[PDB]
Amino acid sequence: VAEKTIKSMVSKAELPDNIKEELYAKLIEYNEKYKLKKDEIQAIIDETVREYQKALIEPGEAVGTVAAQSIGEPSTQMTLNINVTLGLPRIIEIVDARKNPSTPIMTVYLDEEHRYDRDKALEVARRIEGTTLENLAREETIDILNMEYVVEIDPERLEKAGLDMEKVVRKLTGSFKSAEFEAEGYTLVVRPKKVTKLSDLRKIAEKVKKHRLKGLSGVGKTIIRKEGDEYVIYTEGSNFKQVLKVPGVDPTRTRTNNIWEIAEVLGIEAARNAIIDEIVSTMREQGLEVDVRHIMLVADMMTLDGVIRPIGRHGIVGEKASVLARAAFEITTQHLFAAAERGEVDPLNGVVENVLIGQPVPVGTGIVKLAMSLPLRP
Amino acid sequence: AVSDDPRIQQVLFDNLEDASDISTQEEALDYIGRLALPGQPKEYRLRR
Amino acid sequence: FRYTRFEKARIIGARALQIAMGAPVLIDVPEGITPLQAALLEFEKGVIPITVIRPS
Amino acid sequence: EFNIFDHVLVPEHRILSEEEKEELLKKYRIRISQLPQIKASDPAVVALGAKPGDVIEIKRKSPTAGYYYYYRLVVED
Repeated sequence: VAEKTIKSMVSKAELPDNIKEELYAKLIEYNEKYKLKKDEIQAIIDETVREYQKALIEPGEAVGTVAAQSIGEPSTQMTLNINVTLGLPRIIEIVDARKNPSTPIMTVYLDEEHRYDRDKALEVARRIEGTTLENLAREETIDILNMEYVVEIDPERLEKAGLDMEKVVRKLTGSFKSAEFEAEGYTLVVRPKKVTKLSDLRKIAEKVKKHRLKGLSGVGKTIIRKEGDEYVIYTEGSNFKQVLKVPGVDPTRTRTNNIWEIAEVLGIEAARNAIIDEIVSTMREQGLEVDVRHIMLVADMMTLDGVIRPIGRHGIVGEKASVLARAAFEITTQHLFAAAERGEVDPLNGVVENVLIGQPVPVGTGIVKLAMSLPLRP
Repeated sequence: AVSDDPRIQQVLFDNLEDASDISTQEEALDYIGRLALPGQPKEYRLRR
Repeated sequence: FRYTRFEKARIIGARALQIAMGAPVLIDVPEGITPLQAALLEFEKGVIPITVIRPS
Repeated sequence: EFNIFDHVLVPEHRILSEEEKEELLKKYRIRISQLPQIKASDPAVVALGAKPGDVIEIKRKSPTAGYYYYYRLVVED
């Protein structure tokens, strides 16, 4: 049997496109090994079609309830507690659509000019990493004879920061105009211009030490790891928009832990994909096998209106059209009074309201309609 | 009444100049009465 | 055309309810069985008269 | 410049035509308000130049089906 005949049979068969390519590749691989015949290929195709038809989900299945159960049940055996804090708190933060996740982590990739050697990766990381004056200083001492704060720095951290002394003094002088900066040796000397009160010294001493000399805001720690003969930069803190437009950084594969930043920078579909990836990674790390279809259903329900929504009273449940379903979950008095004010009408199209009333739910056998011809005799 | 080490004294002086609005005990009692019982006569607030 | 599990369960329940309050069995059944067992036997024999209405 | 569609997390976005939108509505027997919504300030929308009232066809990279088609309606912020 030629490959053209196998391709024609695969195309003629009723199968999805992804199944067709895999089946054709497997048939090509097995054709040279065992010399498959035409009838064998036809029977294999028919069996594949039958298996695909068997795997189709029947209508009326409570897919949402099954997904919720299949996500919540493995969480009962999860473990609580660099600095990535996965587990049950991580999935709780993901499903609650937290604006600022605890310990954000940014995965930064490099282009062809920097992903091969460690020096280019190191300088890209030091460009991304935000270094301020308080971490560079060894100790803090307020001096009264000069009526201004004095800063000294160690040579090792100054050298590793990538900027020399002249860069530092030009950075503070340009940013701060209230006082001038003078430097000799390896010490910073600040001189005021119109400052006389001692209380005004403290408000200008703290503002100087927290000023970012270089890097992106929100990033304080950066590490570099090697995997798959490539260098990947992992940073503490998330600034996706700023790190995207940084030289030496590949923006196609760069991602962040913050799903809100993904939605704001990339899009809502990318936010849904990031939510799916985060849930899958958390489940894989915890050692729990969860089918991805539940995760995609949850993510689709989370991003139905074009924005990221939680699963609590302020998210999916909050925007439910049913008054009784909203009142039954978390907030009862407020939802009922708000519905009374607006004169809301509950169409009882959901499951919770029908359970409360005592009517059949629109799921499973509740959606089945029956007919029968009356003249029936044995 | 707090300490004698100059490091503590510096923070003490900073607090004193940052809280120079009140000069005597009566004004601080007025502040306490206003916070505890707003919208009341001066004598009632002082007693409270 | 194949019956889903929900459709089959609904058909069996309706047939058992019909048998409970009349509706004599269309096939021979052993004595002492429940109406649910009679409905299951009728479904196994492929003699059920109840159809399923599907959206179109 | 860095195109928003070159990211691995960003699927392909395409603005549907009027006849295509009508056919999509007829196929699923739904109104224009029963579709998923996408904000007009979305980076994909401003990259495509779409305006509220259009339907965006999204070619998702399905982990199960390979390629999956999703439809979103552009709405105002």
